[PDB]
Formats: sequence, structure tokens, C-alpha cells
Amino acid sequence: TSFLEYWRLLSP
Amino acid sequence: ETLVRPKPLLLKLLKSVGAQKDTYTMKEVLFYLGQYIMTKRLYDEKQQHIVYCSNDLLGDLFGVPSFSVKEHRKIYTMIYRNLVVV
Repeated sequence: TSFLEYWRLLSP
Repeated sequence: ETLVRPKPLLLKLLKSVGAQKDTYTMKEVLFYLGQYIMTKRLYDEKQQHIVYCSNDLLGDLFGVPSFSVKEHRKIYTMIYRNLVVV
């Protein structure tokens, strides 16, 4: 999912 | 290392996707929250950064019926406002 990559830009 | 006790609403979101603890790391809160949106398919299928949660529990925690995951301040406002740090 391309969602998950967007969401990983939240962390660290 | 820094642990958090999520408040009742944010905890029900993490617990509703298979998480059973009460004290989390920031990595776990972000994992379980991202897993909540994916399991509930709250994302816009074509532009997966848009999240619809108007008829969802996430909308109560967020404040708005929709948000873009690129709005980091807005997402981190809901995260830290609904948790207790130790």
C-alpha cells in the first residue's frame, strides 16, 4: 500500500 | 524508551486492531494507528494520503471528518493530546 509509505514519513 | 499510557479513545483504536498492552512506545502507537487506518481502509484508494473518518471513531479523536497524512502537526496533536508520557 502506498498509504503505508506516506505514513512512515511521520516517524521517527 | 519513553513509554505512554494512551487515553480511553486512542486506546480503543489500538486495542480494536489486536493490541493488548496499556503502556506503549511511540513506535507502537504509530504502528497500531497506521494499522487501524489500513484495516478499516480509511485511506482514499487513488491518493492514499487522504484519510476519510467521518463515520469513524478516528474522526472524534481527530476533530475533522478528514485529514491528509502529510499534515504531521495535526496528527501529532491528536497523538500527544490523547496520551500520558512517563
